[PDB]
Parts: sequence; structure tokens; C-alpha cells
Amino acid sequence: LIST
Amino acid sequence: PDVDRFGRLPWLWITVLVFVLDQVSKAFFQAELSMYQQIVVIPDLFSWTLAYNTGAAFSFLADSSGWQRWLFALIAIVVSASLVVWLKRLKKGETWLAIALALVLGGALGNLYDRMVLGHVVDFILVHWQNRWYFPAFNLADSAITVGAVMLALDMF
Ligand SMILES: CCCCCCCC/C=C\CCCCCCCC(=O)OC[C@H](O)CO
Ligand SMILES: CCCCCCCC/C=C\CCCCCCCC(=O)OC[C@H](O)CO
Ligand SMILES: CCCCCCCC/C=C\CCCCCCCC(=O)OC[C@H](O)CO
Ligand SMILES: CCCCCCCC/C=C\CCCCCCCC(=O)OC[C@H](O)CO
Ligand SMILES: CCCCCCCC/C=C\CCCCCCCC(=O)OC[C@H](O)CO
Ligand SMILES: CCCCCCCC/C=C\CCCCCCCC(=O)OC[C@H](O)CO
Repeated sequence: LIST
Repeated sequence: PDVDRFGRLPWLWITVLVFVLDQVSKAFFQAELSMYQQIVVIPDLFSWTLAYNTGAAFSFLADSSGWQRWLFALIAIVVSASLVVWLKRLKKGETWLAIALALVLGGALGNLYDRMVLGHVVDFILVHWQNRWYFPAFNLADSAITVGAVMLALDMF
């Protein structure tokens, strides 16, 4: 989901 | 009335709003900054930047580079589907969980859009404390994802  | 004939779907407009806000956020700092150039706002705590995270945090799982663009995009695709039916199942008055699902969904779709259009993910918020440490850059999508996780984690109390 997030950037990483 | 119209409010009930759509169900809990009108909550998607918060998802639509976050996606739009995050896409203009990226489009500004892209065409405004250079890669890793930082515009200092609070000299020792905060600045604007233009880092492109290719998802290189999980590089330890393979001796290739590029599969994060797909493994993570697929994650967002499937996760979004289970979070769409989850919002449909909710009821009136569960406005805490309706906001939380819309927040998490909106952010993940804004980063899924990145990985499907441009191989990386645009990030533009470098929170730091002097040269002591530098938190990784993120965007409005990460901000929406992180808030929605908090709202769900404080719904099990
Ligand atoms: C590159 C930027 C792309 C972003 C541009 C995307 C435009 C999509 C917006 C609206 C159409 C689909 C509506 C999606 C929201 C559904 C809301 C809903 O389900 O409720 C139905 C009814 O409108 C009760 O409000
Ligand atoms: C990343 C930060 C971006 C910030 C994004 C804003 C955060 C949302 C705040 C207020 C929602 C505005 C009100 C919109 C409510 C519409 C949804 C709705 O009314 O759903 C009714 C449903 O039918 C009942 O069962
Ligand atoms: C939180 C809900 C609010 C809505 C979400 C928006 C907030 C996101 C932050 C910034 C967006 C872009 C704002 C741009 C501000 C920086 C402009 C700038 O510093 O430009 C420097 C110029 O290049 C001269 O050197
Ligand atoms: C909790 C809700 C949070 C709401 C957050 C959304 C508000 C607007 C977005 C950022 C404000 C930060 C302001 C920083 C922009 C000023 C940049 C500037 O000072 O100009 C650039 C200059 O060249 C270098 O000093
Ligand atoms: C409210 C708006 C909601 C929008 C939500 C964002 C949608 C994400 C964008 C496309 C996904 C569709 C997948 C279609 C297949 C894309 C093919 C592709 O990934 O192209 C790769 C590249 O062009 C070759 O190197
Ligand atoms: C009604 C819903 C309101 C919606 C809330 C609007 C107010 C935003 C408040 C604070 C900003 C939150 C910023 C969260 C920062 C998360 C940083 C993060 O996700 O981690 C980055 C990671 O290191 C790399 O991927």
C-alpha cells in the first residue's frame, strides 16, 4: 500500500 | 431519497477526493523540484523534496529490481477490492469505519496509479531533526493510509  | 438508494457508496467521494488531492500534490512537486532537491520550510524539522521511492525497502527478498512495481500494485488491487465490499457491508452511523475505509482506499489507489503509470512512487515530505536523522519522504496518499490504519486500530480499542 504505502510508498516503501 | 437518494441518500439511501446508493447505500454506503457516497463515502467513496472521500476516496475520490484523496486520490485527486494526492495526484495534484505529486504533479506540483514533480514539475517544480529536481530529484532529491529540498525546499527548506522548518530549517531543522521539515522541508519539501522530490524523492522517487521504487519500493526499495523490500529489496532483500530478491536479487532483481522491478518486481516491487508489480507485487505491490497487485497488493493494492486486491486489498482495494476487499475494502470496497467492506464499505458496502457497513451501516449508517458507522461513520468512523466509513471514513477509515475511504481514507485507506483513497491513498492506496493514488499509489497504485503511480506504479501503473510511472514505475516509482512520488514522495515530497522530508521530516527530519537536523543532520541527526531523516524520516523517509511520503505523500498525501501515505498520510491518508496511515490515518485510516489508526482509525481502524482504535476501533478494536
Ligand atoms: C487523473 C485523475 C483521475 C481522477 C478522476 C476520477 C473521476 C471519477 C469521479 C466520478 C465518477 C465515479 C464516481 C466515483 C464515486 C462513487 C460515489 C458513489 O458511489 O455514490 C454514487 C452517487 O454519486 C452518490 O453520491
Ligand atoms: C489526505 C487528506 C485528505 C482529506 C480528505 C477529507 C477527509 C474527509 C473529511 C470529511 C468528509 C466530508 C464529508 C463527506 C461525506 C460524504 C459521505 C456520505 O455522506 O455518506 C453518507 C452515507 O450514505 C451514510 O450511510
Ligand atoms: C491536509 C489537507 C490540505 C489539502 C492538501 C494539500 C496539502 C499538501 C501539501 C502541499 C501541497 C502543495 C502546496 C505547495 C506549497 C509549496 C510551494 C513552494 O514552496 O514552491 C516553492 C517554489 O519553487 C519557490 O522556490
Ligand atoms: C494537520 C493538517 C495539516 C495541514 C497541512 C496543509 C496546509 C498546507 C500544506 C503545507 C503547509 C506548510 C507550509 C510550507 C510551505 C511554505 C514554503 C515556503 O516557505 O516557500 C518556499 C521557500 O522558497 C523556502 O523557504
Ligand atoms: C478515481 C480514479 C481511480 C483510478 C485509480 C488508479 C487506477 C490505476 C491505473 C491503472 C490501473 C489499470 C491497469 C491497466 C493495465 C496497466 C498496464 C500497465 O501497467 O502499463 C505499464 C507500463 O505502461 C509499461 O511499461
Ligand atoms: C477525517 C479524515 C482526516 C484525514 C487526516 C487529515 C489530517 C492530516 C493530519 C496529519 C498528517 C498525517 C500524516 C501522516 C504521515 C504518515 C507518514 C507515513 O505514512 O510513513 C512514511 C513512510 O516512512 C514511507 O512510506
